[PDB]
Amino acid sequence: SSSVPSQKTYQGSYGFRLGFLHSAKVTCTYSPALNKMFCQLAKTCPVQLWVDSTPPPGTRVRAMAIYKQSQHMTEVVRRCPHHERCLAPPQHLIRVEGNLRVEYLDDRNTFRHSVVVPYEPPEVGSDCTTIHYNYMCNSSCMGGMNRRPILTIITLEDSSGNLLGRNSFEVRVCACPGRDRRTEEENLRKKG
Amino acid sequence: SSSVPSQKTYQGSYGFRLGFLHSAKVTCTYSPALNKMFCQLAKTCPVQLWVDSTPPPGTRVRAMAIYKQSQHMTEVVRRCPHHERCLAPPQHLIRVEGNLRVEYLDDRNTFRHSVVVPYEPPEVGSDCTTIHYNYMCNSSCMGGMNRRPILTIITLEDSSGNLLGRNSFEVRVCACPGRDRRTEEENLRKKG
DNA sequence: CGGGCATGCCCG
DNA sequence: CGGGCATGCCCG
Ligand SMILES: *C[C@@H]1C(=O)C2CCN1CC2
Ligand SMILES: *C[C@@H]1C(=O)C2CCN1CC2
Ligand SMILES: *C[C@@H]1C(=O)C2CCN1CC2
Ligand SMILES: *C[C@@H]1C(=O)C2CCN1CC2
Ligand SMILES: *C[C@H]1C(=O)C2CCN1CC2
Ligand SMILES: *C[C@H]1C(=O)C2CCN1CC2
Ligand SMILES: [Zn+2]
Ligand SMILES: [Zn+2]
Repeated sequence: SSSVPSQKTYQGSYGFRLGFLHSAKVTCTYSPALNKMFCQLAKTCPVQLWVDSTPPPGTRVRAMAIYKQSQHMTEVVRRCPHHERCLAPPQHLIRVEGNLRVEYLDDRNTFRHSVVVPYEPPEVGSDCTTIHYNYMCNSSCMGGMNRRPILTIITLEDSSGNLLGRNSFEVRVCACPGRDRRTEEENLRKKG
Repeated sequence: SSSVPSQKTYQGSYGFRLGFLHSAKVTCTYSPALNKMFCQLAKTCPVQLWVDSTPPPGTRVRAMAIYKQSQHMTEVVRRCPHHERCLAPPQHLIRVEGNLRVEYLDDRNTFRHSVVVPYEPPEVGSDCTTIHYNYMCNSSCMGGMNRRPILTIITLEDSSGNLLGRNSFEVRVCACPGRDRRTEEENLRKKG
């Protein structure tokens, strides 16, 4: 009955976790302390998928944004009117690049947007699979996120629709990821 | 042949001038030193029309915005996509309130927007006529003015289309007119 | 209300 | 590139 998707971590029977590359006032940088990606608009944000056990054939990887703060959690996250007017429907915040099987979904009941690609196991000798996401507005965009923090929820789903795993990370899309990560980490240490 | 309207002051044979009320970190405030109105979005910006000689019956008062800086002067000033989506067409920046004969014009050749009302002479004992303009975006709106200063051009035109007078003033539509007027006047004194 | 943060962007 | 302005908005 809820129109708010779960954000609860569920690493599940396949041992699903996300990973991030190591990254200066930079196009993206991930804070482990904050579980938060800082990235620039319309630029690559790589996300690694790690599993302990191989998901079945036909597994899918879905990404969806939700507002982090309770007061905004019921509002659908969408592209702002300016960037909408500038495969992906123009209203979608999150895109996937570099994939020939990307599907964009608008839920008929919840109106939430999501982007899905097939799960592919790592190549031999590799421990993870990387997806290249793109966020098409800044967190600050007027008429869109409007300075409200979001979480990205990554779910691993079988072809039948069973939830196999779920993880999430906060995102700030901003002009100066390195500056803003340093500011937020310092604020955590000083006032958190 | 130009699609850029003239901004040259022409006080003309009727002695046409504009005047502004005297106005604190306020909903509007006018700087004589800068010839610049500082006002808030979607709030009244009164403009006084002064003449030495009475214009003929059927005279009209037109207002049009143009970008002040040479680099932007050929671009039409429009409402940003966010405020457009929130009588006046939604794309028009400048509205007139309190008038039952307001006309909104989109020029078929230049694409410029303007808003026109009939000229009315002052009531007996008064020396000026006041029009209540409204600016429907901040100067800073992304996808609209985008922090570029504008001028408002006020023309007095007869019913036949003859230009009787023209005046202009700079406008900054902003959250804190009193703060910003003080900052700009101090910068003029210190660095201008 | 005024002080001061915010954050995309400017300038060196 | 990094320092620091910008400017709608937050908090007291
Ligand atoms: C987004 C950034 C980059 O461009 C590389 C890969 C992931 N992060 C860290 C370095
Ligand atoms: C999971 C692995 C790694 O740790 C490196 C970068 C991404 N994949 C391929 C090699
Ligand atoms: C816009 C402001 C106001 O609200 C009054 C009239 C004109 N200015 C100065 C005071
Ligand atoms: C021009 C006149 C004035 O100076 C005051 C305010 C506006 N009109 C009416 C009275
Ligand atoms: C964050 C800051 C930088 O370091 C350059 C890119 C974006 N912004 C302006 C210059
Ligand atoms: C300009 C500043 C003020 O003084 C109040 C109105 C708008 N802004 C926030 C509070
Ligand atoms: Zn946007
Ligand atoms: Zn606007």
